[PDB]
Amino acid sequence: MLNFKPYRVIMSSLTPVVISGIAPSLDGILYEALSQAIPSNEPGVVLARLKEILLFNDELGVFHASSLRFGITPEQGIGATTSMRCDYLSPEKLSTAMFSPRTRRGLFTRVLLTGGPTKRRMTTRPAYSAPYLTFDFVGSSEAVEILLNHAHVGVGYDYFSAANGEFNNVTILPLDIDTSISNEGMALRPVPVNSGLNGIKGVSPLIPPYFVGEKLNIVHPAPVRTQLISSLLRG
Amino acid sequence: MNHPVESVYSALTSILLPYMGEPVPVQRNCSCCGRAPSEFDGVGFELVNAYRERVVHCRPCQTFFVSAPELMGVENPKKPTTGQKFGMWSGVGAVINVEDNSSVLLAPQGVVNKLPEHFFDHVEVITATSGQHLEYLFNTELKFPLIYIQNFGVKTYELVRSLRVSLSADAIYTCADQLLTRQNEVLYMLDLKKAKELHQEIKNYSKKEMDIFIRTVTLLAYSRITPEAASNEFKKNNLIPLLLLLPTDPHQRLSILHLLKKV
Amino acid sequence: MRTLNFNGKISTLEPLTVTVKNAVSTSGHRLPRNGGFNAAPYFPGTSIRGTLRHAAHKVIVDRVGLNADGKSPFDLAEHFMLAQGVDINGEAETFAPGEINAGAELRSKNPLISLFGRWGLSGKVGIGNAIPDGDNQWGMFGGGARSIMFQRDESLMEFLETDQVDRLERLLEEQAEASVDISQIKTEQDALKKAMKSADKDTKAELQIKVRELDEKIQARKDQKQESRESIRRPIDPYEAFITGAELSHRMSIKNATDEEAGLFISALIRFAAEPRFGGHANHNCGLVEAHWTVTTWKPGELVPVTLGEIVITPNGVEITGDELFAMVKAFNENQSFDFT
Amino acid sequence: MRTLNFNGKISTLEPLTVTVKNAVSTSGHRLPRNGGFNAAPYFPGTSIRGTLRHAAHKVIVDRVGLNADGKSPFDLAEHFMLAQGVDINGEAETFAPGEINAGAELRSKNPLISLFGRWGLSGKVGIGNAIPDGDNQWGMFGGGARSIMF
Amino acid sequence: RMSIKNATDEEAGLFISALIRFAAEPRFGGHANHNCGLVEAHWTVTTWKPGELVPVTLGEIVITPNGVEITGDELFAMVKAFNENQSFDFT
DNA sequence: GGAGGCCAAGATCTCAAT
Ligand SMILES: [Zn+2]
Repeated sequence: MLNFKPYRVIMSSLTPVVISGIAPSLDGILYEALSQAIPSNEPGVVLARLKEILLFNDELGVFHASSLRFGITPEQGIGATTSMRCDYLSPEKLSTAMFSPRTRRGLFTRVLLTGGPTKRRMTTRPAYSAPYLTFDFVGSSEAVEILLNHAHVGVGYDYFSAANGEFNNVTILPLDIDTSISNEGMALRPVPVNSGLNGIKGVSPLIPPYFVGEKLNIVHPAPVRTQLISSLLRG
Repeated sequence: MNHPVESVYSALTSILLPYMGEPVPVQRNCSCCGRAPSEFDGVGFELVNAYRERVVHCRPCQTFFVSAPELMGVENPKKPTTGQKFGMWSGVGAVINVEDNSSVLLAPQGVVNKLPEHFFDHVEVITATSGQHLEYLFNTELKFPLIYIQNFGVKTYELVRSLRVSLSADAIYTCADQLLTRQNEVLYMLDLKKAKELHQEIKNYSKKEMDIFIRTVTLLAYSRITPEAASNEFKKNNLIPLLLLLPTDPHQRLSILHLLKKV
Repeated sequence: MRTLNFNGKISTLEPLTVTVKNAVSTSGHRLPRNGGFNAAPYFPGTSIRGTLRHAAHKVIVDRVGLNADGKSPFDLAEHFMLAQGVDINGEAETFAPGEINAGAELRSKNPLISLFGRWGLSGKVGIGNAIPDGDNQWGMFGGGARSIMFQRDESLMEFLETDQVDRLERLLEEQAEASVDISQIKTEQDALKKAMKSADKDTKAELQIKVRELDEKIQARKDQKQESRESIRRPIDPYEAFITGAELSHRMSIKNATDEEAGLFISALIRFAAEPRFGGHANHNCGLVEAHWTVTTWKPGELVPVTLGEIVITPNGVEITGDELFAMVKAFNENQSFDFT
Repeated sequence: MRTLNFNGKISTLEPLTVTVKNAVSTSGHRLPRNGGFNAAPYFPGTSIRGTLRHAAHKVIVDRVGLNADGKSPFDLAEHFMLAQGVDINGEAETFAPGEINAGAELRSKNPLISLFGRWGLSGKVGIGNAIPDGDNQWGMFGGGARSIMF
Repeated sequence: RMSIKNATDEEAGLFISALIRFAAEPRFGGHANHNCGLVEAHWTVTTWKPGELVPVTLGEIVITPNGVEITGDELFAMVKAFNENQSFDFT
């Protein structure tokens, strides 16, 4: 509840972005930032505060916060990369100063690393590398600036652990038309299927956190969309 | 019941039902598939893997761990009495027709040689390596819904959790022994219809032009050439109509290119 | 219950390097990049997170101590729970997926699992990448070339006996012969590679077949060698690393940090300073860093940062500024309820 | 079991040069640079590490003893392992990953291979590069020209 | 900068003896035909016990053309520990 | 005498390069 104007936020991508099937939405990032600012994890409290900085569309039940859209320059375009996470079992970890291994004949039973419950996990995920990341929203520019600059939030999946989707140089520039939910009849964010918007069909919650709550039949845009950075700055 | 593993069992791996043995009443989930006991009717198999873990398996999930050397050959001569298992078949695929309840094994030449005569009466076997799966999917008139297992692999538990039914040529889910999370579902989806459309429209261009297009899209997808250079190349060789057929996702582009270069 | 944001810099006293599978091509070794070869590299936050998790694990091991017999009181299962976060015996609590604030008791008893999570319990510690500030702060370090210790220093030959000198001569001759033969095989393989692109679709198979067979001929040729399977004299490939004195921006956070969990984190950073190195190639003393973090929090009820203090890690010592940080460290040190088993 | 940090300076009495394969070009001989073509040079830590490793090897050779003929008990393989860190016979005690306290006995009995290590055994000694303090502390030396003596 | 990670007395003594023997011919690099490579170096040895806030200086090693100077009883103790340990098998 | 533990075996092949 405030004077909310439509803004476009452009951030410089520093790390490849991992997309969990559905493109990350800006309201998700702001929800995480507010869950860190408000020392509370209750969805009710965070949503109650999030509505003070993001416009909430009662009719659709979704925040005026667009999904991720990669901004490509002529110098660099959308690329394909993998997010590599591994177990590094150093000689310190495999030492008797840390744990007491089971002993047979006095020898220490070695950790079976090729497989089993104790295997080196070579977990790899697809990631996308583009020069810029762009979101559209309607809300307080000051609060969103502060949250994006100071909170521990990234764009994508598991920024807390892997630091995927690290960004900096958050630029917010005002828009003329609200392009946060719809644009020429195509949904720009997960919206209810009955909204009449076109897009890829899927099952997901409508408000953050998107891993919690009943999953309704939604319509969302393509997970990987690219726009030229020159055309994004036009506003 | 209404689980992808049941369809695989019925179509393909019910052949070794006689060798499974009788179930035991169990009180915990199937660690292999994770589904609730309410779809087991209370019966399951108690198994100990080489890691010495007590795992409960339903009938469909147990067929991946059953050794029937007289039916499935033997994979390692050093262990004469242990037959080839669906749970240890690296490099072997299968296209499963759910409605017709029939399956088609895609095994390489070595595995086919290891297979006894009695096997071929129960399961239709196609001689095709891992790289030749795409040829079989492309050329064959597929019947949907289907389950396409790309690689049975050794990690059964992750294969079983990753099984998904392909409802149309738009989204064929390639199922492997890698766990199918939502973050990596782009790698395990094949847009066969769009690949076939691109292959149909790739015939209007020269072989040199086709190779230029493939190399430019592959380099651009790996951030090896600047978009300006790629666009100049595409304009020069008149490949813009082809570029509009590719998905924006670089990983989908790479999957489609990998399909085109194989067919 | 508050969020502690660590904003600061990391200065490299020595080159800083890391090997990642997808960034290391066959053409050479490269740092992770968010794009092509012209993009600026970064030091992964996963490596920093792993180093700091190991430091916290060492803090816990030191705190708990050793049993009367001198053996560590952690078995393999607890060791992997604390170190990697996996549960190898299936004895871990499986919280219901619906709730978010789960494991409150476990988070209260085990600060390390609360900071750095386990499978099924999200961790409160977020550790970001180390993004460089400049534009030419990375270079191809390492390199060098392994030599033969007896062809460089002639005084070493006086130590060898006649049979050993003969063995050395045989070794050198075999190395030269194998080098020439393998060079010929590689030349033929490259000739195949150049015409591979011009080859027809049908020919795409057997050319790869001959390349494969050439590869096992190289392997068999190296197997034929008797004195040594590997050529002693060889160029060492350089590794890419951040230059000495590179300034890298680092961001770290603890979400809903109790005084005990934040105290464990500060203690881990204190213990990390004894050997403050990230990455690998430690044989060239790579990875050694000095960092200063400005610990800050959020003002309650409004979106205004509040500075609580500052942590400075230098080769000359660790400087913790701010009464709040000392309160956190003391709270961790005084707690008598933790059970990491 | 302590960590020792040797922080100090190397003062140069005669010009200090080194030929690194990836640093020299067709244009001319250049020192390895601290990142980039226009940055300050450095002396590689690899050269210092190799020199000190061979010095330690000779310490060990002298300490073990030399017979009346001036020959060391070590065969060729021991010399290569202690100085180059390379094994030629293939008898090096390879430690399969997962071994608890992998190098314990080897490190306790062989301080040289504990300090400097080999493939599969992390060495405890890390010897870093040498960085100049000021600017223009490098230059082109050597030069000259060979001439007919007659 | 040089460091030894988790150095016992014997291994530190071997390293210090390597530095002492290095001082006889303190030559780095190549082009020795022009006597290139002579150096003189001084290192300040410090140790840092994990869990503490400051390191403690053990001594200093000074390599000069006029000799080798080693200060601090700890470095002498390291050298004596190496030179008096007879359980080393280098084969 | 399971019971711990190790070791060898199992299909065919992966193009991106300032
Ligand atoms: Zn099951």
